[PDB]
Order: sequence, then structure tokens, then C-alpha cells
Amino acid sequence: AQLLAANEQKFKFDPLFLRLFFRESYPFTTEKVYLSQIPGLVNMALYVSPIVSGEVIRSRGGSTSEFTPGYVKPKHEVNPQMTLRRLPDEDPQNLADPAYRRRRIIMQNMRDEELAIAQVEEMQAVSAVLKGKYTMTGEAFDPVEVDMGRSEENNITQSGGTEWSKRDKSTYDPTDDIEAYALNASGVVNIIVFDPKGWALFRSFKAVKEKLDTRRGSNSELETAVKDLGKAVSYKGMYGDVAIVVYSGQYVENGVKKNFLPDNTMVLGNTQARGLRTYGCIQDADAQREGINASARYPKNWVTTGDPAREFTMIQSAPLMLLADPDEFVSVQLA
Amino acid sequence: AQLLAANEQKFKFDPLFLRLFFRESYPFTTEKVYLSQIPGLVNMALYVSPIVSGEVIRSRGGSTSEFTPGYVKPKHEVNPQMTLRRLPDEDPQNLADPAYRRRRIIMQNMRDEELAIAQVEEMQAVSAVLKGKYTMTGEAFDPVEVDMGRSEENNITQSGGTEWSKRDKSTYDPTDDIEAYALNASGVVNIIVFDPKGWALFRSFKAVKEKLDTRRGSNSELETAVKDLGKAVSYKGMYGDVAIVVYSGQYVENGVKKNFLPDNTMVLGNTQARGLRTYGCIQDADAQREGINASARYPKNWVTTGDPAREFTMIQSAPLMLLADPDEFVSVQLA
Amino acid sequence: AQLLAANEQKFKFDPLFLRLFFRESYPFTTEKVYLSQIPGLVNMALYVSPIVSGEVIRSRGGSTSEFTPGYVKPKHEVNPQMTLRRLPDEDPQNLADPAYRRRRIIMQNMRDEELAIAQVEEMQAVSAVLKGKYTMTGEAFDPVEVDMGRSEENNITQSGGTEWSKRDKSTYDPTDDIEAYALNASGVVNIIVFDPKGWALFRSFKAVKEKLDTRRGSNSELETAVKDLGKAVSYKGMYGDVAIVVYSGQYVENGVKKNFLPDNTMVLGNTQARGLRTYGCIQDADAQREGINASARYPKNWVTTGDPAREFTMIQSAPLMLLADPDEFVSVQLA
Amino acid sequence: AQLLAANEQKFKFDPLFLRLFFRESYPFTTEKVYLSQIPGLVNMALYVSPIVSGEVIRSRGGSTSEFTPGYVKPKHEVNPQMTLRRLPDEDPQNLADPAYRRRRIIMQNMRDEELAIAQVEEMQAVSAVLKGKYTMTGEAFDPVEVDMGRSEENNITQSGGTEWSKRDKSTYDPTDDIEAYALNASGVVNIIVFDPKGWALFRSFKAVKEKLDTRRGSNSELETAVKDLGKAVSYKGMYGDVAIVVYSGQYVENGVKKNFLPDNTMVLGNTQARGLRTYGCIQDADAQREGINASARYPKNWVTTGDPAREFTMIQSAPLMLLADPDEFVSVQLA
Repeated sequence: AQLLAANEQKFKFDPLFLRLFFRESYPFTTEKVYLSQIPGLVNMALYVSPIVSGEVIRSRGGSTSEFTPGYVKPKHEVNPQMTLRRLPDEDPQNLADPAYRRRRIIMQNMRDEELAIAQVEEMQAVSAVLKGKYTMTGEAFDPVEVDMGRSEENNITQSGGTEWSKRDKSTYDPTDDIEAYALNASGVVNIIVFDPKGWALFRSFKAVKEKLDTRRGSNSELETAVKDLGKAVSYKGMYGDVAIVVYSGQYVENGVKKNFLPDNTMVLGNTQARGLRTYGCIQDADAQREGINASARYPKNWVTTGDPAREFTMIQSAPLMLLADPDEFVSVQLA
Repeated sequence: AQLLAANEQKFKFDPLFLRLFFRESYPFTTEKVYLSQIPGLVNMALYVSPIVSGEVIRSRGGSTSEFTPGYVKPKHEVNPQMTLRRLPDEDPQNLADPAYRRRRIIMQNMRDEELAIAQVEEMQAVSAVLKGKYTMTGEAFDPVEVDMGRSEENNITQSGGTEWSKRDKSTYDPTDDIEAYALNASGVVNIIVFDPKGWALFRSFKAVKEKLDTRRGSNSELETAVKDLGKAVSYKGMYGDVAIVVYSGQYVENGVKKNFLPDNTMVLGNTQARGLRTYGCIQDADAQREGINASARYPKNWVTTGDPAREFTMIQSAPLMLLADPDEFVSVQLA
Repeated sequence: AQLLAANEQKFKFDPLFLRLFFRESYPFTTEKVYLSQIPGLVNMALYVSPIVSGEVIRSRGGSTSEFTPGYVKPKHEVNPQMTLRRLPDEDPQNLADPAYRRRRIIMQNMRDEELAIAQVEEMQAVSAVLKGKYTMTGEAFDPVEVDMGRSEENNITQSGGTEWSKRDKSTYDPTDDIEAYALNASGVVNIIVFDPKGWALFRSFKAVKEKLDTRRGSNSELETAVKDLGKAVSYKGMYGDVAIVVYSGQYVENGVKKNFLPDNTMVLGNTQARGLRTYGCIQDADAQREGINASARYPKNWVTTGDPAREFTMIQSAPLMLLADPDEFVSVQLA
Repeated sequence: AQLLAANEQKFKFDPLFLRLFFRESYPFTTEKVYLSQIPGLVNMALYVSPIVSGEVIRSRGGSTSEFTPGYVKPKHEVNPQMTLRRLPDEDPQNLADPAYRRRRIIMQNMRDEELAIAQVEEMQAVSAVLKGKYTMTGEAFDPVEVDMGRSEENNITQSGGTEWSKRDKSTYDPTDDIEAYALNASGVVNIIVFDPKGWALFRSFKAVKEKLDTRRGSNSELETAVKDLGKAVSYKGMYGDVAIVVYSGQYVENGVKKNFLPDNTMVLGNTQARGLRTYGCIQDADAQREGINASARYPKNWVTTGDPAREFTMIQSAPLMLLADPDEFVSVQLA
């Protein structure tokens, strides 16, 4: 087989969630996740006479600490028959030796597993910040529930009352709702991330377009996320004080492509909220000889004998995407 | 003649179908294509407990993996008598010695032959993704029928039931038919390309004339595509979730040009459908002499005598444009 | 006299038509012009089995060829009574030298006729896309007619029961009319350039302005091409996927100005319609001795004696502006 | 322990109430504060004879000049057992080093603790300008009151009379109130900082929303510092000659967040109002050994013995935030 260090990939393509909110990382050296282990917040030390000693504080961490990490591993073989994906400026003279062929196939595979697991970590983040709830269910795995702690006041639905659809899209102003739905924000909001038609029925109201700062030049540096994710991330501009992004990402399900965001939804919050990417242990003795229990991902190539005379190149990981404040975002169920 | 490396143009101008659906290419090392060696899709991340070895992910489902590539060969002369286009700001001193003149004529003939090959590639692509069928016929040259595998229900005809023409052009809403025909999508719908005359009656309905978005605010990237395809592509605008594009592409017959689309049809699809750009193998001893059996194009220059005492230059290839899933498109035949 | 190499002009001042429709240029090495020597268009592939060599592709183009270009030739004196324009920060010490003054005057002259020559091929293209007919007349000229091959629907005038001037200025929508005009365009309509007096009628409809996107920046390249013509061309805005231009440039006859376009007229076409820039031989005995019979322009300076005892500067050319597809544009004479 | 010079923070992040109004700092070498020692105001001039020598002008203006500095000293232990934010790609094996991890957590412990004293300074400032008095009480510390000198005619309540609540949000102009409260300002007003919900009802006013000059990049240069600490501060923009901002930050009490301002409160201030950042002394003999009795912040590292067998780090400082003029700002209780 090939050594573990055959991972010259070092590519960051986080789908707008592992690169905007959750930009802080935390691996563990334990099977479960102890949320209390995270330091947490500070609490404004108080006045004291300058003769006596202090009242040294620790912030005591968080209370609930018994969740289960997202252990995942996808399977592929390196059957030296697959057609090589053509790349620009390729010297075809090396196609004779299988040493180049299999080496290239392995690297393409590693790309495949990383892009596959990026989708699942993204959808965990999406499940986290759209309802507060999260459900890790799957075959060869037990059903697991995760409650972030979101209040009922952060999942407002447009179905009740007068909706954005059954209105006059030429005289009604849409702002009256956004601050009314962003008052319960627990922080200043500047991101109004929109679904494909979520921004459509929103634009239809004429009051949007005249003050919508459509100029490319703006203050928020969100344009960075534009140049990397030029497919599913569209930066509309400024709504005045807040920024607007429309998301059209997809995930490859068992046989079909499915949209990340449910169509009639929207989310409001701050661009600098805190998001955890807790990682559990790697459950491979092969790692415990090398002590790589605290890592992001774990690649491994081997050749198996006996009945299945094949060989594999695996990547195992355990993301358990979490949110520091389940109440710093508000989800509008559009209608 | 001239060295084979004299083949450089670096002009990748796809006609909306080699850029929007078949972005990924695959040459082979054998004359006949075998579908079984493509990588395929990538499943989500399917979960597993850290107690059992996971389940192997391989691409399966293809009934027949055998098809015959579309081998073609263009011919042209090198006679130093064709009316050379005069380049802006070129000195006439090199116009005297025909050495530079031939070096420019060969490049012009190149540009012509990539144009010809791109035309045949796009026509085979559209023949594939308009009905799931595929026909490739030469002058008494082996006819091969290829079926992509589309479900018959993805080729609905608007003539069924009531036509849009036999409907009120002022109060009727055609949306209902739009989502109804988007039901059998096997994925999300984002691409609603119309016919130059087909869309003309589409816009007749009044409510359509308000719910379209004509603003220059792009969805993601479409206008960067159309700016190159400025001769037969029109970006009408948004339709909420989807954007509206009208394609009036034309192919040059022996003496005339003809429309690529039938008079009244439209296609419903996703912006990120996975399509293959597979290429056959070179049937050239010289290429196999120097070993570029796997390629998309192939240059060669030589001098022939006796009957045609002239010189020729070939760019011979074998595209067999292929789609991963014919069922992710809905071709509604308008009437 | 001055050497022929004294051709220091390097100015690209094509008035809105040679710089947008006639990018390609084809000088002729023969006195007359034969249309059948254009390169032409190319067929699909002629699909063929890879066992037998195929037929060689030959492109001929058109049937009628025997045209003859006009032979304007400006000539001018350099009588050193010319009151030189005072160049800023130029020393009057050089003003003493007659040689420097003469060189300055001849360089000013060269600009003078280069503005005098551009206009003729300008209204050549104007007449080309106005009706597709081209009559060239004048004293000592032997007037010649030129038929570009236009149809009659490319010249429809709004002269029926309902006109843009005698209907509602508030409720009528000009769109349905503009697509009614552009349906028979043999391509995607992209330029709807206006005559200013006609645009005065056009803009009278408000339904224009609630959909008129007159944002600064046409497409980020049209303004890169039109700002240099800051005196004659103006850019209004976007009508969605298309641009609007108002042109009021004037050609001056012996004593007064005149606008190129007929007053209440507008034309429809595309930014990529290819137009020929054919030129003819320069029947100068010197030109044959310097092998420059094939060129666009030709400067000369010489000293005559006896009857017109002076010295003169000389220009001569052969413009026969042509468009590949005359029917690619439709001309509406508004009323 | 560690060297006293280990203080490398230099990342001043004062929450807009020490970088807007309290740019001026005045540490003392005396354990108390002597307001008469600060320069303050200096009088105009006198008309004196050119011969006779003029009298010396002294520096008076302050009569009451005695207050108790705000001493606070938080502290923290350095046990190497916490969970650390794994920074991106710097510690392949350095994580094994106990000393490296210890220094990292000490730096992190400092970075954590400065926020607490920043909170103290912020509450000092807001308690100063929201009601004009100051109270300073803490457990193991004496209660003491500080009198700014604020007059009650800056603490008007909107509830007095006809408040904004029982007022029209479409026709009434709140500007009349704005000057009706800005007359008793003792200086031009250009800061109208609001509270989130306080501004929410204010934004409901129509006259505001046509008069609200929201266009970004205003001539005001305060926003240059606003985007730095924008995590809890918005920026509404311009209201003509004045600058409108909304602040919604929270200080962390022992277990929860708490808004600095009462909900329906607003302020009137001038962009360059002078505020004092006077600090007390370090009544630490160890500190006094190096003559650092006059400073801003004081660090310490030292190992504990006997009862709490650990190692402690001290941060001690005595801010007693004051103002040049107490009545310069006007604090209106919204309604």
C-alpha cells in the first residue's frame, strides 16, 4: 500500500458554513464530547478592596456534555481500471507505467471522500442553524438527537398572519418584517442569507430595488466567499446596514441531487457568531500506534487478503458540528 | 511538413452545451467505450457506527456499457492563394515571403476545423439531450443507434390534453404546468432553456410578463457564459428559482444553416447535471507510433503526390457525447 | 518631399460602425473586387469511418462577385501661410524653423484627411444597414449600384393603423412590438441604436422607464468602445438583455452638416454580425514599385511645377464596405 | 514564574466608549484623584499695555476634586489541563511540550481577562452618560458615589407629555422633538446613538425613513472604528448634519448577558467631547519596587503555596472614568 502522508491535497472549499460561522476548531482525545471542556465566556470581574485576595474564576464551562461525535467513513477501491480524468497540461507518456496511474487514482479518490464528507458536515451545520435541532440517523448507526437550545422565538414562520406572498408586491414594504423578525436576535444582524425563491418574492416588492446597494464595491468582505464559492453563493449587496447572500447549494443523495435549504426559508444573524466543529477520537488502532487520535480526518491505504482479494483507501472522521449560541440566529419559514 | 506540436490555440469556446452540462471529459485507451470505468457520482456520507467495517461504494446500474465513438476527419488544403485576412497592425514586409503566410494559413485552417468539430460535438450533444435518443450517420458510413436510457415520461408533448396556444393569453397561469412538468425531474430544476419561436408564445400570458426578472443581477455566472455566445444565446432573466434562456443556435449544412431545436419544444433541467465528454481513440499509426492514443484532438500535417499533388492537414477525432442520467431532464414538446 | 514612412497617425476613430460590425478587413490584390474570394462558412463534420480517407472541404461563398469600389482621393496644399495651432508648452524657438513648421503642417493635414476619409465608409455602413442597397454617385465617378441581397421585411415601417406617435403614451408597452420586429432577425437581436429625435418619441412611453435599466456601465465593454466617440455616440441603458445607443453624428457636405440617419428610424441587429472591409488596389505607379497595391490607405507628398506651382499631400483608397448577412438587421422607419 | 515583560497584547478593543469620548488618559502617582490637577479650561485674554509686564494666569476651574479610584484586580491559575483552540497548522508535535502549552494558555488567559476590565470601563462610561451620576460598589469593597455634576435638564423622559408611542409613524416629524431636546446641549449635537428596540419604534417613523441618509461610506469617519468592533454595534448612517448609530452590546454578569442601556433610552453628544481616562495607582509593594506606581494595567505571575497549591496571575487596575463637562450630553428616556 501507500503511506498515510500521501495526502498532498491541502484544499479549503468550505461551503459557506465551515468558513463563515464555524471558523474555530476543536478536536478531542475522548470517545464522547465533553462540552464542559470548552472554556466558554468571561463574566466581568468585580470590584474588590486592594488588601484582600481574589475570587479566582474558571467560567465552569457548559452544563450538558454527553453528545456523540459524527463518526463517518466512506468506502472505495482503487481498481486500476477506472478511466483517468483528463487534466490540462498532462504528459501522457507516463500512462504506460501503472505506478503513475494508481497513484493518480488514489489522489482523485481522496478528493472524492473529502468532497463527500464536506457535504455531510455542511448539512449538519444547516440542520443546526435552521431549527436548533439536529438528527443524526443512518443505517449501521443508532438514531441520535441533538438539541442546541434554540428558543421558540427564533423559528418564526410566515404561515401565520399576513404572508409575504399574499400582499401587494408593488406598494408593500418588506423591511417592517425583517427588523420585527430580527429584534429577537441577541445581537446585531448583518446577514440575511436567502434561498433561491426566498429572495425572489422578496425582490418583487419595489421597495427593495431602489435602495438595494447593488454596487460591487461595499464594506463587508463577504466577497471573499464569492470568489471561492462562485457557483452556489451569490452576493447581492447591501440592504442598507445588512448584507444579503443567496445560496443554491446541492448535495448528491443516493441517486439524485437535492437542495440544501428548504425552498421557503431564510435565516438572519451576525457574521461573527461562534460555531463549534467538535471532532471526536479516531477509532483506529492504526492511529493509536502513531497517536493521531486528535486529528481532523484519517486516511489509510491497505490491501486485504482472503475472500475479498481487493484493496482500499479509506478516510475516517467524526464531525459533530455545534453552535455556541443557539439563539443568535432566527429562521423565517417563508410563505 | 510541420512538427506535430504546431497545434496551439487555447480557445475553449463551448456552445452552451459543452460548458453547461458536459464540463467533465474522458478519453479512453481503447477504440470502444466502456461505461464501467467512469468514476460516477458520489453518495452523501452514509453513516456507520465505529464497530463494523463499512459498506463498499461502487458505481453500478449501467445495463450496457458498450457504444461506438463518433469518429470524424476534416480535410483542407494549404494552397498559398486564399485571401488572407489582414491582421490589424501587421507590417507588410512579411507579406512577401510566403513562409510566414503558410504559418498563418495553417492556423486559420486550424481555427476552421475546431469550429467544425465544435459544431458536430454540440449537435450530437443536443441530439442526445433532447429525447434520450442518439443518431450518428455518415455517408454510407456505419450507422449506430444509441439510446441514452431516458424514461418515456420525460419526453412529454404539450399537444397532450390542452395546448398553451388553445388557452387564454391574458388570465391563464402557466406555472402550474411548470411545476407539474418539473415533478419527474429526479433532482432539482434550474435550467428552462426555450426556443426562439417557442418562447414567443410563452411570453403571451400576462402574469408571465410581470413575474419575470429582467434585471442584470446574475443568478451566479450565466452572463459570463453568454458574453462569449453572443450570436445565438439570449438571457431572458429569472423565473424565481430558475432563470430563462433562449437558444437560437444554428448549424451550417452543406450550403445552408438550420435551427438546432424543433419549432416548439423546451427542456427542464438543473444547472449542475453531470454530463460526460468522452472521446474515442485515435486510429492513426503515427499517433500510436508516438503514443497519444488517448486524446481529444489530433494534429497531423503531410504532403501527398501523384493524383492530388498537394499538402493536407488533419485533425481527426472521435467524440461520443454521453450523459450520466437522461432522466434528470424533462423535454416538453410544445405545440 | 517627405518619405512614405512618415505615417505617424496611430488613431482608431471608427465612427460606431467600422469598430463594431466590420472588425475583419480584406484588402484585394486586384483592381476590381471578386466577392467569391471571401473565406465563408463551414459544414458540420462529414462523419466518416476511420478506415478510408474522406473528401476535402472547400468553401466558396456567394455567387455574384464583379463589384467595383469607389476611388475617393483627398489632396491638399501646404502653403506656409498656415497659422499653426499653438501647442501647449511648446517653445517658440522652434517656431522660427520653416522645416519644423512644414512638418507640423503636414502632420496636421494627415489628420485632416483621415477625418475626411472615415466618413465615406461610415455612411457606406449606414446605407448598408438602412436598406441593404448601396448607390454611389458623384461628378466624374460613373455611379454604381450595389445589391447586398436584402429582403423587404428587413425594412418594415410602422405605418399601419396604430403607430407609436398616435397611441397611448402611458399604457402601451413597446416590447411586444420590438420582439415583433426582431423575430425575423436571423439571429439574436442585440443593438437597438436610436436616432435622437426618434428616441424622443420612444422614451415618451413611461413603460420604458419603469423597466429601463439606465445603470452606468452597459456591459463593461461597450463603454470601453464608445467613450472615445464622445461627440457623436451616447449610451442610454439596458432594456434587459439588450443595449440602447443614441447616435447623432453628422457628415458635412460642402457647406452644411447632415445627420447620417433618417430622422424617425431605428435598426435591429447584433454586436457580432461579421462585416467585410474589402479594399482595392492603389493604382499608383509608385505603389506598384513599392509593392503596396494591397493596403487600406496610401499617403503621398510631392512637389508639382508650372501650372499649379505648389506641393501637395495625397491620399487615395477603395472602400466597398460589406456585411456577410445583409438580413441580419431589420430597419423600422418610425412614424 | 514568567518575566514581567510578558505582556504582549497591544490589541486595544475598547467598545466604542473609550475610543469615541475618552481619548484622553491621565494616570496618577497619587492613590487618589485630584481633579484640580488636570489642566481643564483656560481663559481668553487681556488687553495690556506693551510696556508694563502682565500678571501670571493660574489654572483654576475645579473646586471639588476628590474621588476614589475604581480598583479591580482579577486573577487566574495556569493549570495545564484545559482544552485549547487548535490553531490552523502550527503544532504537529509542539502540543506535547508542556512549557509551550503553558505559555500559550497564559497568553490566552490574559487575552480572556482584559475583556473583564474593559467591561468595567464600559459600564463606568455608560453609567456616566446615561444618568449623570456614578455608583461604585463591589463585594469585599466599599460602596461609594461619584457626582459628575449633571443637571436634570439632560434626563428628560419622552413619557413626559406626548411620547412617540402615542404618535403617528407616518405623518408626524420627530425632528421637532430632536431640536426640542438639542437646544439644551451646550454644544452642537451629532451623536444620537439609540438602543435596538428604542430605534425600532423610531425607525417606524416615516419622516425618518425618507430623511434617513443610509448611503454607506459617509463623510463621517467614525465608521472606520465601527467596523472593527461591529459585533454589537450597528451603523444607521446620516440624518442630515447628524450621525445616527444604534448600540446593542451586552456585559456578561456572573452567568448571563445584560444590556448596558435601558430599552427606551437615547443620547445626545458631540463628536469630540472630552472625556477623562484617569487611572488610580497600583498599591502593590512588589509593583512599587520598580516604580510602576503610575500605570494603566499591571500584570503579575507567581506560584502559590500551602492552602491553594497552584500558580496565579494577577491583573490589577483602577479606572475612574470621568468627563470634562457632565451636562454636555443629553440622555432622553424614550417612550
